[PDB]
Amino acid sequence: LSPKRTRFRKQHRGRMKGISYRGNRICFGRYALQALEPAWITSRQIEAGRRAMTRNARRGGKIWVRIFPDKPVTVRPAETRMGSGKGSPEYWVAVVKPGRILYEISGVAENIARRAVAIAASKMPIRTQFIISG
Amino acid sequence: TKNGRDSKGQRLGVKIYGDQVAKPGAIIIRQRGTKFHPGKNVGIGKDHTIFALIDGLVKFEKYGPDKKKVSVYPREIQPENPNSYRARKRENFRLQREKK
Amino acid sequence: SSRPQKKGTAHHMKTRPKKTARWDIKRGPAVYPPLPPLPAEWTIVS
RNA sequence: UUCUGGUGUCCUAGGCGUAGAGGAACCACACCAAUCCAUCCCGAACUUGGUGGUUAAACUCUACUGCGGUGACGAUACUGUAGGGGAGGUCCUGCGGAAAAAUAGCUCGACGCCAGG
RNA sequence: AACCCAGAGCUAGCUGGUUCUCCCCGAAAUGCGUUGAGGCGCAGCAGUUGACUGGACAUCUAGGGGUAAAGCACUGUUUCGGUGCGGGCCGCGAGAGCGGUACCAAAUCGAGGCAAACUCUGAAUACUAGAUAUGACCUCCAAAUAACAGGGGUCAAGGUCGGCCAGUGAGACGAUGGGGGAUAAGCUUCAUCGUCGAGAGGGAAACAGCCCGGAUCACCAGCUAAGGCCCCUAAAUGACCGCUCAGUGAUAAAGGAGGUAGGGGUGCAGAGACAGCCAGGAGGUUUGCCUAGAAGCAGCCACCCUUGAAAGAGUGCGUAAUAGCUCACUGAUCGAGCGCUCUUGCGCCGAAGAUGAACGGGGCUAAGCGGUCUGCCGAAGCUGUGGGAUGUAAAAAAACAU
RNA sequence: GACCAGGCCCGGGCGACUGUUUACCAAAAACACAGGUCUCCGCAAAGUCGUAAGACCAUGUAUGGGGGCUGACGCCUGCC
RNA sequence: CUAUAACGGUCCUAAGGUAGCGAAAUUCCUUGUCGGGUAAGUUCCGACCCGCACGAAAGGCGUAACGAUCUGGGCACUGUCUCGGAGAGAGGCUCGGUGAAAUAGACAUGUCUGUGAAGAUGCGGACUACCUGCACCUGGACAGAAAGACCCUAUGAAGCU
RNA sequence: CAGGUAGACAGUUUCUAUGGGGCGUAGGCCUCCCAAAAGGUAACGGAGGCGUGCAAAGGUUUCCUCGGGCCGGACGGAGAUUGGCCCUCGAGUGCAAAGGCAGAAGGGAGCUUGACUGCAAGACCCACCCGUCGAGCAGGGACGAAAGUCGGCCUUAGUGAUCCGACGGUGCCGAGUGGAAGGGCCGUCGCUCAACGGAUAAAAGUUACUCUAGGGAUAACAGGCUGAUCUUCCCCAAGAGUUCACAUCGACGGGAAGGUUUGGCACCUCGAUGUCGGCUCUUCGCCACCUGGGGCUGUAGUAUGUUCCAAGGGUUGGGCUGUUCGCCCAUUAAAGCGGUACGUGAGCUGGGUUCAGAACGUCGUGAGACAGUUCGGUCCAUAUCCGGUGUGGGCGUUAGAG
Repeated sequence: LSPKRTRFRKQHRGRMKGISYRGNRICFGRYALQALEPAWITSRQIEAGRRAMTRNARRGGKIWVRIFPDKPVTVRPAETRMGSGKGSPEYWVAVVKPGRILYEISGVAENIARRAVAIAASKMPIRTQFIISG
Repeated sequence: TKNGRDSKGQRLGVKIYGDQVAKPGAIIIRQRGTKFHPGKNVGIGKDHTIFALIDGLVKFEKYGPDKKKVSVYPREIQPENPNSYRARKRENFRLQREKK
Repeated sequence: SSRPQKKGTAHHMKTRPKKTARWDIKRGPAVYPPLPPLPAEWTIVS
């Protein structure tokens, strides 16, 4: 959602790169949501997907939110554009590159996790798929 | 309303790299603190800069886990010279000042 | 919306003729066998 | 001519730990007293002068990869040039260079001087 | 704050303008400073005259780094599990020993992630230097002809320090590396490079910056680069494999799809595999709670066994509830392929603007899109044949570079 | 009977009013005004123009002469 | 009972606005809310006072008469209008005389669409147009004027404080 | 002659980067990042400090290791002072950060004044000015027994050129000569000259009464790029709808198109592209208000709700306001939204880029001012060409005609 302490208030951007070879594996959970598409995912889509698959499981099992934002995005107001004064308490952002696991789920059967992970992939600006723990 | 634009312009760095001919009094390293400790045939400065004492090459070698040791060696090397373009340059200076 | 139209010299890096067929880049000019040199263009006759 | 022990220098830095050994000689602790000296108090430290026993502590030697340090090859990311795709974020080719991490290993240092017996 | 005359041809860091020719060379839009920002002084980069010089371009080697990548060893930050310093309340009445606890939290371990102001690491390039290496041409030459090498001659090119003497100091786009923005702008600011500026020609329909390419001049000469070969408009209605049926062929996505051409997996069949018709789909049973009824069909809890060829406390409809229609499953007739997932290639929809085909045009199922094979067209490039000028150079001729 | 020759009423704002004002885009709510108040001035006055002589004031003498503000008239004009 | 403040304390000043007025030539929110007028009224009038930011000679509140003053409403009246129509003159049109002007690089001077210094008769593709007058209309020629009064720059000028 | 003293009067100043402004902010020095692994490098990019302080916190000799957790000790507890182990550089360095520094550059003790004079080979930085380091020599010393070390501080910030003036001192000049007045030279002092390369020792505002030289380098109106904002549509479905995601809405989110609002850039135009509303008169788009056809409906019929095709045609009269928009009345099949530079002022008229006069509130000491209000306030024009509507004349239509 949002980090409590910030070492630095405002932080500039950074560009996406190739396939994340570290966060591609499955640590916990049986099923996952691997992203094929490098972009930003705010904490707002993470709340949307989290409510989506928690209320789409709704009887048993547990999900695993992998990513945390850890960088802010400063939106300048409509004040005729010259400075980056204050935009730090505005929306946070997680960098996602291809390969990276976004969500995981366990305790759920086959097609209930297919609709749980697949319906909650519609709350997201980047194309994904669901991955079994091989 | 910005609280910025406080640049500094100050410069430092390695002045004379390794395997290079030094001079007596030539400033080898300008550094902040001691990235390069004074070895032999060198001297440390008032603001920890490393100058050479004698002529010759400079070298770098460890004496701990990280340290670097700027040193100076006397360099009695290389008497032979197979250069032949330069003699053609001076010889053509002679031929052009004798032709006209 | 949020899709920028490609203006001038960005239109030229996109819509220039590019021969993106790996065969037609390999083509060198044709080689005929060498011929003996042609004679003199003219000759003094006295 | 090995050990012993003052001395260094290159060092992949060679250490922790578990084990075995050494008091002929050497090194080191221990007991007694304080005159130079000394601790913001103590001869704990330092100094002087002796009983002089031990390896107990400390040093030295030999093993182990249990930690530690070091660390591959192949790959692969990246990147220089020459290009291509995408609406963008950005990706893919030819040639050259080439990681890091991890892993297989390597490492319980190596060369010299001088005085004994 | 009148008008005329005079200072006065005031002053203007501002605007406009500044007139004949030929040849050689040829920028810059950067930094610093400025009562300065559209000015100026200096440096950078020109021209010319020198004096010292011997370098440039390729290849190799050596040095410092801390960028990209990477990583959690420091600084933070963060997801989860366990032991969890410590608290929460029931409680003990009065000078408290230490009791009750599936609940929250410092610390560590494990599995993990992230960071321009984090680094145990660490490239490729770049910078400084060292080192290796004749750049073309003509001619002689070993009894000599080839060739190797050599002798001689000619040309071309780098830099430093000056003298005199200018402009320039508004840049623009394209690739990469980033910051500001909303990783929006033909946006703004930087760092390396290419072009324009100051660059003509060809391709791009037209069109500064994109690709080829560097225009001394002539020819009613030839060969090519980029790009093209149906017609407008030069050259192939060329050849052989596949694909597209949307005129896609100019276009934008999420997502949907028995589109079509494949490719990889997995499951059933000559002891009959798929699709349709027909037969069965029952007993305890209306499992136990509720309701008037809940009989599978408003719902709650599990969600049986038996006959068997198979039947599910039911897949849906329906009824006041039943009854009942029907299906998952099995039996029977003909019979030989049928599923269900990933995946590309080209396609479809998504995809809608205001004057009128508007996407070069006509049009084409190839004249479209991918993979090769041979030729041609195609510039002011190159070559060839001839002039001119500049530099060597100091007379002419000749040569090489321009 | 042609030409000629008042349209009016009901409310409100401002200015009391008749007048004056930007010749050539503003006639007004602007200026002035009668009235009020403060303040200066004893004549060789104050004030104004002029280096000066001097002049207006004024051949007038505080019931008069300047200057500031407000604007008839009616009620008043508070505190510091 | 909901309120609201007769009343109270405190801080700071030199003093904390008196009478009267009050969404006003003053009120941003605001077309405040109510009542009148109107079929319907951001304008008008009468009120409340939450006076952004009235107020007592930079006077405040009133009023008869007055005003080419502003503004609200009503009667009569009519081409203002619905929705135009006819007629008379001076022009305009034609002929004869006299006869300019602003403007003007040369003009063999189409439409769409696209491109381009981002609004093209002039460049590209297509379509459409025999040449050339006369009478009307003015959409374009970024039409004419006139070195933008607004904006900014000038180490400009000037007035005023 | 001297003091005081009125913008009554005179000459002047009143910065710049910027958002091209009231309302702000900054101007000079240092550290990290941006900064793309040499150095450099910009933005009103992200974070901080500095305008000093120390008689030791300088010099030298010598000694020592901190910091944190645990355990012990009726004051004293979690934590003071003391003892012991563990981790070994995480502490500290006058203060911001960076790089350093573990038998230290960190802490203590002794003696101390090199926090000297005269210098200085060579380097770095380099527009210039500057600024930084320095072996080595002489004098005279400090510490140490000596070796050696010391020309301030672990380093980088803690500052300011010049002209002039002042103090201390001197074997210098002394306008005929001897002096003196005065001036040098040396050592230092005096600027928040902080707009910090400093204009002068000394300087604020307004102009709507304005004026000139310029600029599209630079705003407004309009066009262009962008699409944050707005309009429209679509993907998923937790729900609401007696049951029931998808008759109808659809939360949390996501993907597009358009260029009609407000914005961003400043690319054409200021030697002139005339904004807002109304009248007249077009034409065009569909994101459909009605008319025509249809699907679905929680559609019994009437009337619907939503949606598909379809832009041929229509889309009223009025009270308020300058009004666009909007409210209200009477209705109507319905009283659509927009493009065409307000679509349209070389066709026409009011509020306005609120022009010159005046008044109210408020601000200002004042001149004056308000994206506050009110009253009054000149708007030109004979069509050259294209374009249009009408109407001819010539020629052509292959002999000439009706």
